[PDB]
Amino acid sequence: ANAGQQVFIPTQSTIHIGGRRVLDLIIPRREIAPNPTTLVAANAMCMVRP
Amino acid sequence: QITETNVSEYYSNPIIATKLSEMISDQVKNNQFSTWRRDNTSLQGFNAFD
Amino acid sequence: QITETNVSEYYSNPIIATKLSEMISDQVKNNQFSTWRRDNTSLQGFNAFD
Amino acid sequence: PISADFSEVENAPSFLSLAENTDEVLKPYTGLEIQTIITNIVGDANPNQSRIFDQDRLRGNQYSAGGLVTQNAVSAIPFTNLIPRTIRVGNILVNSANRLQITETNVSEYYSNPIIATKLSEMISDQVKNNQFSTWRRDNTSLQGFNAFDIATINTAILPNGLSLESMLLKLSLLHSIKAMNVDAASINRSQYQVIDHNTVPTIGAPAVVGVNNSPVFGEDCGGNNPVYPFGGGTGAIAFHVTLQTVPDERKSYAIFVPPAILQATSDANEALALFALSMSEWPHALYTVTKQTTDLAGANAGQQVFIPTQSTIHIGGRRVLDLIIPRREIAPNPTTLVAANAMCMVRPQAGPDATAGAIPLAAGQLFNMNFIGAPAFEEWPMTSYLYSWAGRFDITTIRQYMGRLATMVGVKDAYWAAHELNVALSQVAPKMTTAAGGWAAQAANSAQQSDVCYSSLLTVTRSAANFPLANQPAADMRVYDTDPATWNKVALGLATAANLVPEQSMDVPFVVGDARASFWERLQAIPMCIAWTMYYHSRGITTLAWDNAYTDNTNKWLQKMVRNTFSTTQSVGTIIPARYGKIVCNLYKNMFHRAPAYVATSVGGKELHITHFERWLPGGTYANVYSGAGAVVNCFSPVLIPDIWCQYFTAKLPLFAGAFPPAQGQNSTKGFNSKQGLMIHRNQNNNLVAPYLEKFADNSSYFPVGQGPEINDMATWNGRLWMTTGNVQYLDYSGAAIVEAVPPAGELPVGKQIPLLAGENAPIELTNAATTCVPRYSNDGRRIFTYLTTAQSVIPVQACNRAANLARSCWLLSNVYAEPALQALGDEVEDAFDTLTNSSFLDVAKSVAESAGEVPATKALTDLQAVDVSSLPSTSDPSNVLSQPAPLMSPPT
Repeated sequence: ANAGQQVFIPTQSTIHIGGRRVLDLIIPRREIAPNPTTLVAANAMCMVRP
Repeated sequence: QITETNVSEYYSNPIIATKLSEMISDQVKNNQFSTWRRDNTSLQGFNAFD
Repeated sequence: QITETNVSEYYSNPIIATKLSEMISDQVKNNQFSTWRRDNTSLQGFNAFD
Repeated sequence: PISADFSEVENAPSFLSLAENTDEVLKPYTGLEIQTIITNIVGDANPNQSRIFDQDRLRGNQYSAGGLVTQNAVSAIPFTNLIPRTIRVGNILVNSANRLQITETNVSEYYSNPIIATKLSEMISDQVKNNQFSTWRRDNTSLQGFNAFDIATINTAILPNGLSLESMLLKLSLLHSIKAMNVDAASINRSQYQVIDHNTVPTIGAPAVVGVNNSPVFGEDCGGNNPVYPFGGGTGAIAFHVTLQTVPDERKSYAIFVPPAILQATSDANEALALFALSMSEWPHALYTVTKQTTDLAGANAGQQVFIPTQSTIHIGGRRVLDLIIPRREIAPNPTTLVAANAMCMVRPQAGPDATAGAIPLAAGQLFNMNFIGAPAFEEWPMTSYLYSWAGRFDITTIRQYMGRLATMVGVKDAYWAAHELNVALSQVAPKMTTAAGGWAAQAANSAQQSDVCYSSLLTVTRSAANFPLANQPAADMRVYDTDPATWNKVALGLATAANLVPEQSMDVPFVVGDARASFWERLQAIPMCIAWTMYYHSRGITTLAWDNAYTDNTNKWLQKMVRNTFSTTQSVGTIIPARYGKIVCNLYKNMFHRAPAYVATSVGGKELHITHFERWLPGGTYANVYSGAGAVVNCFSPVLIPDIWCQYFTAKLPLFAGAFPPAQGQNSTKGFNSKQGLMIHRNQNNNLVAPYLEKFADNSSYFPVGQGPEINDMATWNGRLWMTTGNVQYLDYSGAAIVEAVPPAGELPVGKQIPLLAGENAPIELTNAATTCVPRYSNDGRRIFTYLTTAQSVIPVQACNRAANLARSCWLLSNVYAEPALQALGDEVEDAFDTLTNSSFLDVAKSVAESAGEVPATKALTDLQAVDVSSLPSTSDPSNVLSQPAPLMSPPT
């Protein structure tokens, strides 16, 4: 008689592990070049742009 | 509901150095300046000084 | 009038590596930075990183 | 065989001797054993030249008990698959009053022959690992027109079970069995149209027409031109993808690749695609119909009758929607634009030559609008309508070539043959018997009793209780294997292999798959199955009402066991296990026909076991019972389906209690067993009831002790048949009281179905077309049942047991012959001159491909040379091995 969407919270979503808060990730570069100094020289440089 | 965990350090199975890292440290010992030049990079995409 | 064709992959007679490509992969293994410098090129006319 | 003298029946094998395990190898039952006996065709003949339209009966001379001979006497072939939806009534053809039959399957995963990854997969993993040294995202791993990112994800996380292919092959075989009706009328039996409608006559000149959704009554058309699934009532969905990326996230895991190796014919390949799509969606997608011209028994009134094939009503559950991932014509970057895509699809799908209405209407021949990244909108079609359009275009000869290429990818011989065995087992069907004194009877036209029918296993077929589409699912009748899309994707691309999956030649496809004679041949393959199940149920005396309530009853512990053990409801180590007493019926088959049933393996912890169709039935159904002449049901007999002449003329060897009564020869006629055999007569307080020589335990069990039931004993059963075959038996308690089970009007026995006669035929006489062996012994409430005669009626038969008198009987005048097997291969084939001109080359190229599964000319020794760091290649640190079952070892404790 009474259809509707209904909400459920997964148990996996509630477990707490790790918790490291801040992170710095280093990425591969497309070309054999010295470390970038201008902004465009930086953005064009990396293997993938996040 | 909530769950928690005590994450712990893993000292079991300590690592072994590759012959690559061995020769690198040898080059640091004998002070081989050329190997970590400013614009040298691997095909991996990371520069040699790192 | 018209004609067509099913082009197919040719797996017969698989290729062998030259000693040149062998030593190149050895240089990639042992991480020889100098061999693929930024401005190195062959007399063929193609640069080394390629 | 028929017996010539009483010496032969007296020396016949005991039942236990025929039920023993047999260890020898044996050939498949092709159904040609029965063909050379009931037909002109001994040896080969062209189906056109033979007129097997008239080869549809058992014929012969009969001898009467009174000494007369009836020449050209006849008997119908009991089985069929066609269901009339318009019955002749009062010479005038009219709509059916009765609802259609239905069937259900329990599809599921089970362990099959153990599976192992191929060399091609190792090369792929090494390509990835070597690719990891360079900051280039590159497409070395592409194969057969598929994206490099797809081959990578098809190369991951293999499933231990194995691969089956069985449900696929079922759907194909059912389809073939239906399209085989489409051939000319000269080579389908006349009888096949008149097993259920005995008042109609088919016309030879015009072929039958196979349509879809045409039925007049009970909503049988599934929306007609606008279609829906007959069972679920829904509509499917189907979508074609160049690459897996365009598949919505809700269903990227269920996607199936469509390998390029099919579609290699210059024959329309857009149809082969449709027949790949049909063999993996839910079945039936629509109710097929067979319309045939027929006429009145006087020949006077003519019309078009409508029929439903039994193959078209059996439900193999599965997948409403499909993503079909098509091969790319030219190796290339993924088609970000449309024109790059369509001009590069190896085939561009389009609807078949038929229009459809409703939402998403489809004009004939309409083209699918390809899916690619950045497209303005997603596109799909209802699949019931997409399949509705090609439904008129399949035919036997194209299924043969389709399966011929399919055989080149995966071996399909033995698997298909087993699927065909399931086909015959679930589709061939026969009407319930009528009791009478004489040789023929049939139920009143357009009655519920006229249309009630049973399987070769003596289980009744269930009916629908409401108009289609059905709102609610029926119980499963039998359980089959399922075909995983995941390991299908792995196997089609050469990435995985198993001992059952070794590739075969296109010539290995079994003969039934091509021929127009196939309908007749399926019709003949179901008889030995009933002979096996009949000897099984008749070895013990248990009545129909007693089987009917057995699974649950608490009156007797033995009966519950006796039923629980005949169905397949057990497991171990994650796999199906065969029914315990199905093996008896299997042995019984092998020993009587000297032929082996088709089987498939199940791996119990790496140990293969054979399952046959005898072992995979499921509980729930009512058992087969005869009707009175007035239509009242009769419970008292053991289950029966066919006249015993079928059981006894077509077996190489037979059980003793079931042999034919010997011909009169001078003084001798028939005879009975006595106390010299270990038997003894039953008597009670009444002085006017006499029962035959029976077992000595019969004296001490008005009720069977709990934990115990009647035991096999051929001779007492023989005597029970002698009491029954007199015209005036009485079915009663130890005391002479009435049993609870419904009993026939006095002196009547079940008798075979009537069909119209041809000129020169005669009807069967007396008990020449009756069942006789169904001798009740175990009552529903635990009592014995005794066959009694009054004293004066009792005197001649008892002396016949004492070998001092003779009892008259009727018989067929037929001699015995049983052929050595017609063919070893399971496939027909003949050398042409060119086959001999080009022999050796084929012989070794064949073997060079059979070993070549998952091989490429490049070997690891070559591709090592190109590698950067050979020691770190996974093929080095992980030589590949066959996965163990139920699962491979993980996390060993060092």
